[PDB]
Amino acid sequence: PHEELQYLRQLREILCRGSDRLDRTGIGTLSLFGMQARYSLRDHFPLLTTKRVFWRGVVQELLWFLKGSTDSRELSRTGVKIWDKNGSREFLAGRGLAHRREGDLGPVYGFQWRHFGAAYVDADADYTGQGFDQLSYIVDLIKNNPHDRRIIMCAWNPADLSLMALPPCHLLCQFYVADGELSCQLYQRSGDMGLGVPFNIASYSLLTYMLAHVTGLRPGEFIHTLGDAHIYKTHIEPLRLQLTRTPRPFPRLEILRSVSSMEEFTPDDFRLVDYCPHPTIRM
Amino acid sequence: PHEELQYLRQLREILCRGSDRLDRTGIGTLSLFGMQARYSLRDHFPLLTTKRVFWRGVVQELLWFLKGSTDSRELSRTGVKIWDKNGSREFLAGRGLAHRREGDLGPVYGFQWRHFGAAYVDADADYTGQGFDQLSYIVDLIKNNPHDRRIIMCAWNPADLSLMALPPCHLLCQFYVADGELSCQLYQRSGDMGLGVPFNIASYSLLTYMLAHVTGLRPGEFIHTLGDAHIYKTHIEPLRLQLTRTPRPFPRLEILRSVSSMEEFTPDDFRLVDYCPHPTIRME
Repeated sequence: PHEELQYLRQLREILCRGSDRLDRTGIGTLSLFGMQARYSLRDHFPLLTTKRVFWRGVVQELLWFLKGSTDSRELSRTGVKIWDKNGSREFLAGRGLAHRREGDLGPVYGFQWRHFGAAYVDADADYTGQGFDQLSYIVDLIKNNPHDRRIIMCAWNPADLSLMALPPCHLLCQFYVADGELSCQLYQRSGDMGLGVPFNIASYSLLTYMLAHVTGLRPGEFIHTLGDAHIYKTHIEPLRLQLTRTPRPFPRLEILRSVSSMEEFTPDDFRLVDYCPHPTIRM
Repeated sequence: PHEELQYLRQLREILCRGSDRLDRTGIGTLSLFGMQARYSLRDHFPLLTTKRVFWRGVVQELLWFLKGSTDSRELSRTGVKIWDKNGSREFLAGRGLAHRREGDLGPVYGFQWRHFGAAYVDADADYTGQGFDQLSYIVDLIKNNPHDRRIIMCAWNPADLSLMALPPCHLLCQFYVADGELSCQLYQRSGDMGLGVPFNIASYSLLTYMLAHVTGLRPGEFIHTLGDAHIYKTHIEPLRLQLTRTPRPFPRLEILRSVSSMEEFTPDDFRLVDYCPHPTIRME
């Protein structure tokens, strides 16, 4: 069976028996708690096909985080605008962080991944040698102690939450090596099933391809674990449309160059082969 | 189907198609990566029955960590010795922590839960007001913002790993409120299927009962998610024995008085009703 049917079955389950809840800000969702799906990375790349996923954004966003940036303006300069709302002075003001220049997202993914536990100043500060470099940590383990059970990169630092533009939805990823293959499990505390989750699956599957490439392994499996899996009520109609569509064969992902470090990738290193999605769906 | 069959199925799957791998310890395991099981908490308590689980240790250990302790001697004094080997001066020296007094585990669960991000000194230091109190954080959300999607307690701080007697296997728990019920998901990076996982299920199910009680909710479900789920090769024969056993109906758990704060529970407050397990299975 097509692995995309896991995601579609998750949508169906939430629509059928999801709890209807309002939060303190007055917005309603349907949700279920606790889900898991598995996507093979071996012969294909799991970029969903029942709608067109924003691959250009997936790639630029991940490279942006990997270099430790917390500046939405540097992502925006690449042509990808998905963090620009969160980096705006008016958004930051709304957060209670008015003391900032446009673009300064606070200690979000890039900072946590490369400098966990360091003292955040701003998005222009030099944090070289400060904090715990989780990316270097996991690359070393995959290379030199691949069977280790602590190959973890974590983005959740509760002491830093009040400084973040947004708290991370992707709390941590764990990696696993067996029989020459690298697998990844993501724990996602909150899954916006309509707008986010297809993009999220692509992000961590890409991360796994990159890590496998750098470490001389082949991609194995991506295990997607969800906490609060939800559908915003305004997304139900477009998702009803999506659910009428039959999945097409997943594309393949090729890496065009020998790359020795997780920091040396560029967007043009990635060749996506035979991606033929159904049309974009605006949620 | 009896919910304990999930755990037994996971054992069978690991034995059948688990990867045979050695660690840096040289000790071999069979393992699989990525599992999930669900245990209802509404009408029973999922204390496993195909072997006798150490309930008294479950209760004492959880209460010890909730109060923020990192002192294995404080647990030992209650009569529960499960952390004594890790808190011994011998083990700690083996870890490169030879300056520690006996019992000083470093910034393990108790410290992370109550003082995340604070600078660890030793097990005797007063950390009042230091770090992020995640226990107070989640209790406040469950009470006042129950549909929030950030009800999380996390024990993984990579910056503190070198100071810990042992790295935590239980990385985080997330809570969820619906229909007057409190549910919990545990992300466990490493599951010792033989010695640890039945005990682990009980720990976080108990935590969920306690939280539900303090916040005026009923317990819902416990969702157990595993990363590296493994069987130690020295555990193969005792687990093959366990697999020949049929689960008995789960016990029930009663809380015997009104408790208004997580820090106020004592082991006196819990009554396990109709626990009828198969005999204890010892494992190396």
